[PDB]
Amino acid sequence: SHRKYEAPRHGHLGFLPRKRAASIRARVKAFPKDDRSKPVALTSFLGYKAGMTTIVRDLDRPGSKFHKREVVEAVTVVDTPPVVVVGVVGYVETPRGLRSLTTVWAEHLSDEVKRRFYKNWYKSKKKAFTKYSAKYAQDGAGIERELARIKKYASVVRVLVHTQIRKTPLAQKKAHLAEIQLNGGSISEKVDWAREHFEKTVAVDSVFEQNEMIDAIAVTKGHGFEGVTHRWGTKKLPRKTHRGLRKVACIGACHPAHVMWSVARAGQRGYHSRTSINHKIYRVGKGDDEANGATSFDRTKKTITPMGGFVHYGEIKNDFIMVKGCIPGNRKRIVTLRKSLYTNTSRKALEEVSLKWIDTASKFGKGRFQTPAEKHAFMGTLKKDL
Amino acid sequence: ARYGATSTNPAKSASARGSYLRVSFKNTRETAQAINGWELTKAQKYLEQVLDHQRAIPFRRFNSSIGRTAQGKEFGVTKARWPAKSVKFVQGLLQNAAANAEAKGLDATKLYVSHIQVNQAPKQRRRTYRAHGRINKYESSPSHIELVVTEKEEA
RNA sequence: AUAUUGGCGAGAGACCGAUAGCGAACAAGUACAGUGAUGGAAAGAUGAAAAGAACUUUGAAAAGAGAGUGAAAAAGUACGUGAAAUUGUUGAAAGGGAAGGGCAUUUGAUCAGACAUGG
RNA sequence: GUCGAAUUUGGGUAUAGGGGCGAAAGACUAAUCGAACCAUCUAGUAGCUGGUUCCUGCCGAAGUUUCCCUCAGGAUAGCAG
RNA sequence: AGAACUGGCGAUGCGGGAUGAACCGAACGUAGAGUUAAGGUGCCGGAAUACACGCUCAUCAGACACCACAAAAGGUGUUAG
RNA sequence: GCCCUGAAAAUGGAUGGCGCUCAAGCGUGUUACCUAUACUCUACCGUCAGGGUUGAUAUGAUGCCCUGACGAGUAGGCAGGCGUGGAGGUCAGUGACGAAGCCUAGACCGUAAGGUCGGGUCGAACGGCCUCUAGUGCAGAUCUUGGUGGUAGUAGCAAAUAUUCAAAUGAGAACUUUGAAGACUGAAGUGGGGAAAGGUUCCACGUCAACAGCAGUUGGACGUGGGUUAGUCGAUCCUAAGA
RNA sequence: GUGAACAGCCUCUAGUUGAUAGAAUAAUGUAGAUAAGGGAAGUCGGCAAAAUAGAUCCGUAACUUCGGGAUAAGGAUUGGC
RNA sequence: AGAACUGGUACGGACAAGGGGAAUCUGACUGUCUAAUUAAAACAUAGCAUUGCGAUGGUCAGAAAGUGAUGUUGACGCAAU
RNA sequence: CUAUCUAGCGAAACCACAGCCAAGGGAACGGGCUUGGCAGAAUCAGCGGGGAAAGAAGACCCUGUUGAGCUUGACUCUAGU
RNA sequence: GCGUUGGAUUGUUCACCCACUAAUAGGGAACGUGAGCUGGGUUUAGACCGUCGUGAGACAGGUUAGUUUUACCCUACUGAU
RNA sequence: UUGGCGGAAAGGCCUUGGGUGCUUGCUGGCGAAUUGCAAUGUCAUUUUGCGUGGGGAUAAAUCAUUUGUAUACGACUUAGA
Ligand SMILES: [Mg+2]
Ligand SMILES: [Mg+2]
Ligand SMILES: [Mg+2]
Ligand SMILES: [Mg+2]
Ligand SMILES: [Mg+2]
Ligand SMILES: [Mg+2]
Ligand SMILES: [Mg+2]
Ligand SMILES: [Mg+2]
Ligand SMILES: [Mg+2]
Ligand SMILES: [Mg+2]
Ligand SMILES: [Mg+2]
Ligand SMILES: [Mg+2]
Ligand SMILES: [Mg+2]
Ligand SMILES: [Mg+2]
Ligand SMILES: [Mg+2]
Ligand SMILES: [Mg+2]
Ligand SMILES: [Mg+2]
Ligand SMILES: [Mg+2]
Ligand SMILES: [Mg+2]
Ligand SMILES: [Mg+2]
Ligand SMILES: [Mg+2]
Ligand SMILES: [Mg+2]
Ligand SMILES: [Mg+2]
Ligand SMILES: [Mg+2]
Ligand SMILES: [Mg+2]
Ligand SMILES: [Mg+2]
Ligand SMILES: [Mg+2]
Ligand SMILES: [Mg+2]
Ligand SMILES: [Mg+2]
Ligand SMILES: [Mg+2]
Ligand SMILES: [Mg+2]
Ligand SMILES: [Mg+2]
Ligand SMILES: [Mg+2]
Ligand SMILES: [Mg+2]
Ligand SMILES: [Mg+2]
Ligand SMILES: [Mg+2]
Ligand SMILES: [Mg+2]
Ligand SMILES: [Mg+2]
Ligand SMILES: [Mg+2]
Ligand SMILES: [Mg+2]
Ligand SMILES: [Mg+2]
Ligand SMILES: [Mg+2]
Ligand SMILES: [Mg+2]
Ligand SMILES: [Mg+2]
Ligand SMILES: [Mg+2]
Ligand SMILES: [Mg+2]
Ligand SMILES: [Mg+2]
Ligand SMILES: [Mg+2]
Ligand SMILES: [Mg+2]
Ligand SMILES: [Mg+2]
Ligand SMILES: [Mg+2]
Ligand SMILES: [Mg+2]
Ligand SMILES: [Mg+2]
Ligand SMILES: [Mg+2]
Ligand SMILES: [Mg+2]
Ligand SMILES: [Mg+2]
Ligand SMILES: [Mg+2]
Ligand SMILES: [Mg+2]
Ligand SMILES: [Mg+2]
Ligand SMILES: [Mg+2]
Ligand SMILES: [Mg+2]
Ligand SMILES: [Mg+2]
Ligand SMILES: [Mg+2]
Ligand SMILES: [Mg+2]
Ligand SMILES: [Mg+2]
Ligand SMILES: [Mg+2]
Ligand SMILES: [Mg+2]
Ligand SMILES: [Mg+2]
Ligand SMILES: [Mg+2]
Ligand SMILES: [Mg+2]
Ligand SMILES: [Mg+2]
Ligand SMILES: [Mg+2]
Ligand SMILES: [Mg+2]
Ligand SMILES: [Mg+2]
Ligand SMILES: [Mg+2]
Ligand SMILES: [Mg+2]
Ligand SMILES: [Mg+2]
Ligand SMILES: [Mg+2]
Ligand SMILES: [Mg+2]
Ligand SMILES: [Mg+2]
Ligand SMILES: [Mg+2]
Ligand SMILES: [Mg+2]
Ligand SMILES: [Mg+2]
Ligand SMILES: [Mg+2]
Ligand SMILES: [Mg+2]
Ligand SMILES: [Mg+2]
Ligand SMILES: [Mg+2]
Ligand SMILES: [Mg+2]
Ligand SMILES: [Mg+2]
Ligand SMILES: [Mg+2]
Ligand SMILES: [Mg+2]
Ligand SMILES: [Mg+2]
Ligand SMILES: [Mg+2]
Ligand SMILES: [Mg+2]
Ligand SMILES: [Mg+2]
Ligand SMILES: [Mg+2]
Ligand SMILES: [Mg+2]
Ligand SMILES: [Mg+2]
Ligand SMILES: [Mg+2]
Ligand SMILES: [Mg+2]
Ligand SMILES: [Mg+2]
Ligand SMILES: [Mg+2]
Ligand SMILES: [Mg+2]
Ligand SMILES: [Mg+2]
Ligand SMILES: [Mg+2]
Ligand SMILES: [Mg+2]
Ligand SMILES: [Mg+2]
Ligand SMILES: [Mg+2]
Ligand SMILES: [Mg+2]
Ligand SMILES: [Mg+2]
Ligand SMILES: [Mg+2]
Ligand SMILES: [Mg+2]
Ligand SMILES: [Mg+2]
Ligand SMILES: [Mg+2]
Ligand SMILES: [Mg+2]
Ligand SMILES: [Mg+2]
Ligand SMILES: [Mg+2]
Ligand SMILES: [Mg+2]
Ligand SMILES: [Mg+2]
Ligand SMILES: [Mg+2]
Repeated sequence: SHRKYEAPRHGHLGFLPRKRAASIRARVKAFPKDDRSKPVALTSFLGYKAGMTTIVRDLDRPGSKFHKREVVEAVTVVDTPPVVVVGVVGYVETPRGLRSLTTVWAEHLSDEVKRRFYKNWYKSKKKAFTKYSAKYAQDGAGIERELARIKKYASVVRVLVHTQIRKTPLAQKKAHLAEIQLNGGSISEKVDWAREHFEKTVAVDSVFEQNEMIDAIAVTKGHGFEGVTHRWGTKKLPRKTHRGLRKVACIGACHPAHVMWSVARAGQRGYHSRTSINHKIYRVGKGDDEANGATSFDRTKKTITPMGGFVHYGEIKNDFIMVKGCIPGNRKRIVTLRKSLYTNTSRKALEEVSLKWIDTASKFGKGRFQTPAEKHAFMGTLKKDL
Repeated sequence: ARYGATSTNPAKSASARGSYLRVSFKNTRETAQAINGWELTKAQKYLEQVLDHQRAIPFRRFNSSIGRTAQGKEFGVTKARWPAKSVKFVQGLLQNAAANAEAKGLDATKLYVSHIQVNQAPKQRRRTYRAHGRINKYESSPSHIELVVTEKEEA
């Protein structure tokens, strides 16, 4: 008989069901609308999130109390070593949807990839793509034939790529394999780009540049079975309530004589797929760079890796994407990073940014110093040393 | 003498019993079917592994609310367990059989368990004291086990 | 001459047949309950006869498996027969949120009624 | 709450069911109390509730009349065999 | 809620009203063949997507007694008068 | 007239549903077609009625035979029958060469209550027909006694700080013994005795089927034995409320 | 031993180490704790919780049956050597 | 009791251990009761008042009695409110 | 410490038959009926919508020519006096 | 489509006042929601007052104190093989 | 066998060159019964097991152990020649 006071519902009904995701690698369910007049290039990228840290920069926002003013900002660094094209897929429009027509694989797939196709690699004969490699024995033919087919019938073209997980700190030897949409020109021009890159490598400075807003697809950290209070933000019952209070008092009226699909119930929290959008690119890391962590203002020779190493992750030997704020998923997990599905003119999205300093202290504790150098200079010579 | 229905050649076979045994009828029932039709050593070797929590027993009837195990897969099942007292009993009867087949002069290497069946024995009755000065039965459900091993036949 | 659900001694029954008949066919006013007056059960049947399974064998044993006794172990001091509910095994079949039922037929299983005519 | 007194308490003794005991709650009087417990009178009475055990064949209703401390019941006439 | 006459339900299945005590049709031994009632005949569904003259177009049409409702008042919609 | 406005309610829905627009809608008319346990003809069962007929003539005279009509049913009435314990009579009835009883998607008879038979199982008695007699038929009564399920290998076996190593014994050891460690009770005790009450629980040996809601080689258990010594400790004597 | 102390805590003599056990640490629980800023806005109601607390010295209101109120309130102090 | 020295200004260091204050209603107080839903403002109480009775008596017990309670009493008493 | 998983041990309540809904009608709030939606083995932890969930033949109310506790110038009596 | 609030007094729904606010709309879902809570009110037994009554007792009068059981089943729902 | 085309599920379509059987375009030589006057008659295509002769290819998943980006148990994610 009408709730006494109004309140909004708890939770969003469009992130249902609140179950555990299938893959740990979240799917890209959409790729940007292809402009087939720009050069061919990947539209997303594979990487492993490493951790977070702090930035400083002036602001460029005319009309803000903080315009031409320093702001500090949290950023997350995802470990993004170049990716390797090992194949191509041909999709055809049908009255039942897109369809994979054929797939053409590269001649030599590394163990990193080969591994993926196995559950007990160590005791397997590693026969993976051995008879497919024979297709290349001929002048071309069987491979040339299927490559000709995609050129004739496919309506969209995706490359297969995979992480070089070995370049990273992770114990996982098995590499992550993903399809990515080619958005350069002609369908012909596409598979060509793809064949030309077989077994070869692609870096992230060829997809994403600075000041770019990107989206970030990923599987959320898991927390197992959760009560309705923390899972839904449901209110906490009075203290006097018999039979506990991290429940909700009314699972439903009498009619419908059925617990309804929309009232909040205990169960899984976490490990959900989220596509998170409009994350702006603050720095694109060069792996070879000894000055990853430095600035045109702070010129000291340091890399992105914090002192002590990224906690629970390790060190950043490689190219990396620095994104503003945060990203779904936790450290070590794979993250597809994807170009925007639209052309944002947020002003907040057109702002060119230039960092002034990058916090490089330890995260494993209340870090005081940025470089081992600086610790020394400040504390002086210790009982060890010399 | 007088087992259940048997479709075996009594001369290529030896049998074994055990009656009024204090072991969960349901529980042991379940382990009985677990070897029902097995080659004697396969069964023995596997029953032994069950004690080791290396393999399990599929619980297929008497099984509501049993926990799930990874070791059920083998038999296409999610609820399995490891009823030690049931294996331990069943074993000793698998032992008798084998001892008797030999005594009968049968080829150990041909032996397989052609019949195995547990019935309910007469209940054993203990008392439990319930709240508000009440009383309730606390009962043991004994079993009757019986089995038979047989030379497999050669074409 | 009359009375007699008590005592003794007897002759009977269109009575009952072990949830019946007295509460008790039995170590029954017993076992057990209650401070106490009181309350008060369950419980009969191996076989003609123990001939109650010598002996061998697996077992720590209880027992099992042979053997043996017996007219019978489809009688093993759990014991005549041994129903039902309920249960294991074997065999047959069916099963997209009950099952079961009615008329009809397919299909499978099963079962019949027929018999006497010259060689 | 109270804790050196209208104190707590063992045993012995006394009070017995329309009776006791009650610094009074109809409290307590053997898990029983606005009348204990036990047997008998007792198969207490019930216009009220529940059940009421085999087949088939034929016929087949009334809820209306009169009277009743009559109104969830009877008598009475009708309907029925 | 309460009377009058009659027919029903109750006590009674069958066919129709999707459904349903009470409407409509029709009351019943076991059956075959025919014909019908009330009601139906695009498909569910047995039976003319039959014949004939009009009417109606609804950004809320309408579609069958009991029956599962609609009224005053209005319309330069359209029809006949 | 039809159509439009007037026309607002709570799960998502109802010309029965689908769907239908010169209708598959509304008004009217013409034919054909579908179909009830009803109507028409016929077989069969029964009930009721009318008639014929043991005249000497084999087997029912409450019978045989011919003819017509009818058949719903609660509560209730009557009738004809089925089944059970025991009784009189009779088949000189069945039976250890197998009575009765039980089991059997085997057979036959009856509209039915039921009857009959095969196979199996069993082991000492039992039928039919005329009559007699009743402690004479179950689905129910929160019926009685007993037996059994689903629930379910489920609820549970979470108060009292806490266990560990090794040896020994044993078929067998988380749980028994000895050793070591770690700890508790902390003298308002988890210490040492008693009163009520119990009654052998004490002690030794043997010992594990049941019992100790895991276990057991351990026990306050099971079997077998042993044990309680007074002039001085009590009773006993005394008197108390009372009896 | 600490201490006002037969309190609490720790120990000696004596006695137990007996209350099914193993593996994990989801939810929700039962029992124990803690929370930035605000400080009863929660609620029938400060329910629950929190805060105070020994001792020495100073200090101490209305009223009063002159006995009390009163540890009123409010303060300072406290180890070791 | 006093003084000096000393420390991350701590020191009844665990344990132990009153929150306070201003009012209204209400029973004076300590005490009592609904064992197992009520601990209260209810019952009690000291205090106050009233009533009966000089023993051949008052109140009470018993079926009855050569019976019994108060009474080992006697109004500064016993009994009843 | 639980719940949870494992060895051992192992109950109880309750049960016409059962277990997905929407509308309809219906004893006027169906799991079953009618018309639709639909509909795929076997399952584990949670849950408190629904099984008008279960738990004592409704304690309220009314009826019964059914009680009992209690009161009184109701009726009829009685120990006593 | 989306929001519709913080509080003082009251058991309250209601009422009313303060205050904020874009606005502080009205209603349903067994007068939604007690094996979800709470238990303040009402409405068992204790108790005080007022009115009524000779009284036991009564009050649609005021007041105070008064035990809130079970899910492990099926379905639903949430998660999980 | 020569060319081509078909990707909506193309798994099919057209086209070139001979080879081979049939040819009812036409003209001849034979056959059929008795399956007795209908019953009873052309065998289609699914799977699945076995048999031969030829061509061919010569792995993995689970249990267990391990990681902790995961977790109540299953499951998830790693790792091990
Ligand atoms: Mg409400
Ligand atoms: Mg609202
Ligand atoms: Mg969603
Ligand atoms: Mg939570
Ligand atoms: Mg949050
Ligand atoms: Mg509570
Ligand atoms: Mg809840
Ligand atoms: Mg809540
Ligand atoms: Mg981030
Ligand atoms: Mg940190
Ligand atoms: Mg047996
Ligand atoms: Mg089951
Ligand atoms: Mg379950
Ligand atoms: Mg459970
Ligand atoms: Mg108990
Ligand atoms: Mg008790
Ligand atoms: Mg008897
Ligand atoms: Mg008896
Ligand atoms: Mg006998
Ligand atoms: Mg017997
Ligand atoms: Mg025999
Ligand atoms: Mg016998
Ligand atoms: Mg014997
Ligand atoms: Mg027997
Ligand atoms: Mg009395
Ligand atoms: Mg009272
Ligand atoms: Mg009692
Ligand atoms: Mg009592
Ligand atoms: Mg009687
Ligand atoms: Mg008639
Ligand atoms: Mg009349
Ligand atoms: Mg009169
Ligand atoms: Mg009645
Ligand atoms: Mg009618
Ligand atoms: Mg009636
Ligand atoms: Mg009718
Ligand atoms: Mg209708
Ligand atoms: Mg339809
Ligand atoms: Mg048709
Ligand atoms: Mg048409
Ligand atoms: Mg009309
Ligand atoms: Mg008009
Ligand atoms: Mg409305
Ligand atoms: Mg609706
Ligand atoms: Mg009309
Ligand atoms: Mg028409
Ligand atoms: Mg017409
Ligand atoms: Mg007919
Ligand atoms: Mg009739
Ligand atoms: Mg008879
Ligand atoms: Mg008879
Ligand atoms: Mg008799
Ligand atoms: Mg005769
Ligand atoms: Mg016989
Ligand atoms: Mg005999
Ligand atoms: Mg007779
Ligand atoms: Mg009898
Ligand atoms: Mg009788
Ligand atoms: Mg019965
Ligand atoms: Mg019954
Ligand atoms: Mg009946
Ligand atoms: Mg068990
Ligand atoms: Mg459990
Ligand atoms: Mg418990
Ligand atoms: Mg232990
Ligand atoms: Mg200690
Ligand atoms: Mg002490
Ligand atoms: Mg001993
Ligand atoms: Mg035990
Ligand atoms: Mg034992
Ligand atoms: Mg002796
Ligand atoms: Mg002396
Ligand atoms: Mg002392
Ligand atoms: Mg302690
Ligand atoms: Mg001791
Ligand atoms: Mg315990
Ligand atoms: Mg705080
Ligand atoms: Mg403050
Ligand atoms: Mg409030
Ligand atoms: Mg409030
Ligand atoms: Mg407030
Ligand atoms: Mg408090
Ligand atoms: Mg604090
Ligand atoms: Mg000092
Ligand atoms: Mg007081
Ligand atoms: Mg005092
Ligand atoms: Mg009380
Ligand atoms: Mg008190
Ligand atoms: Mg278990
Ligand atoms: Mg409908
Ligand atoms: Mg209906
Ligand atoms: Mg209705
Ligand atoms: Mg309704
Ligand atoms: Mg429904
Ligand atoms: Mg129902
Ligand atoms: Mg029907
Ligand atoms: Mg499962
Ligand atoms: Mg849950
Ligand atoms: Mg519920
Ligand atoms: Mg229930
Ligand atoms: Mg009643
Ligand atoms: Mg009357
Ligand atoms: Mg009266
Ligand atoms: Mg009374
Ligand atoms: Mg008077
Ligand atoms: Mg407000
Ligand atoms: Mg506001
Ligand atoms: Mg309403
Ligand atoms: Mg309500
Ligand atoms: Mg509820
Ligand atoms: Mg409740
Ligand atoms: Mg209350
Ligand atoms: Mg009251
Ligand atoms: Mg109150
Ligand atoms: Mg209170
Ligand atoms: Mg629950
Ligand atoms: Mg589910
Ligand atoms: Mg197709
Ligand atoms: Mg023919
Ligand atoms: Mg983790």
